[PDB]
Amino acid sequence: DRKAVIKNADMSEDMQQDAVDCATQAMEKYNIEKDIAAYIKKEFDKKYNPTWHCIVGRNFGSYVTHETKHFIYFYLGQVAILLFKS
Amino acid sequence: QEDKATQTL
Repeated sequence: DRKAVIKNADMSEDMQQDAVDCATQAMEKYNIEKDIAAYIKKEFDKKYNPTWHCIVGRNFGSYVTHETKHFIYFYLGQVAILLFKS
Repeated sequence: QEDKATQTL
């Protein structure tokens, strides 16, 4: 169903794949961007320690400051997902 | 800590 494309990453392979699997699970459960984002954020806090932030949407730009090795920006279908730690 | 820009197309 949904094409996964990593646009920009400062993040290990395993964590990248986890971010995609996590977003895929979120999208199976939830349709609202904010709820998808909450699920990913909370899972990443739980597995990789706080504090994570997550943005999900079709139309946004951003300028954020992340901890090294804790950043990914990717598409699942037409939905863009920004996940990072600061 | 590093700075990153993203933009949907």
